[PDB]
Amino acid sequence: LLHADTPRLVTWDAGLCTSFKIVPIVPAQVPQDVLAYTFFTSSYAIQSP
Amino acid sequence: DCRISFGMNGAAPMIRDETGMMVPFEGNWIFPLALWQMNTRYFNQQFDA
Repeated sequence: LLHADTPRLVTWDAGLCTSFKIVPIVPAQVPQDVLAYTFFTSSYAIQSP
Repeated sequence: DCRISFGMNGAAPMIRDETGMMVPFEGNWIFPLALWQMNTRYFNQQFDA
């Protein structure tokens, strides 16, 4: 009663706001036979969201 | 946009005109250098032969 725990109101996010994300489960057949190795952008190592 | 599609099972490989029709690797083409700088690391292997 004499002194109250003041709460933390003003809080900040410098990172991006979201709440979901996209996780892979099973990887792709990055080497295979019917398709050449150079179709895939992972062969040239370009990242992608 | 320029979308390389490989010719499956001996077919001709394929890039797409901006008009919509897919076009094979011949003739007289008009790039911008920004379009080359998009994917030059892919385009060297796709075009240089």
